[PDB]
Amino acid sequence: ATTFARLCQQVDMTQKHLEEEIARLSKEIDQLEKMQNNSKLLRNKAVQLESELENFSKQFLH
Amino acid sequence: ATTFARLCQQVDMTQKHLEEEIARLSKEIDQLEKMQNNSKLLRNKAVQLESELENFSKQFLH
Repeated sequence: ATTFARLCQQVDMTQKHLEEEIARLSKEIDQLEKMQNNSKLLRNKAVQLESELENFSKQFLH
Repeated sequence: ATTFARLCQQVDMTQKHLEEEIARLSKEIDQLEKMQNNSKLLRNKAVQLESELENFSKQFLH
């Protein structure tokens, strides 16, 4: 009924919402770090493969 | 017709494929860096908002 209780509830709901937001965003951030690391892996593989191609070429086409 | 020409073509197709792979992955990596930076922004906002909530609370509920 009181301003105090009204505020206690508002603050509690807001706290819960922020905590969930922060928890979800942290998880999502982790997932995105992983997708980025994976893409670098694939990209690095492709660059290695490309330098192997050039070694092959310098030997058999030049 | 010759082994040489057959290999020239294979190497050329493979080079093109690797270049596109590397180009696409770089773009995707950039996009993922951006999504991650954005998530940190939102997450930081939420943490700031949370410490503002606690200041509000320490003043009006304690």
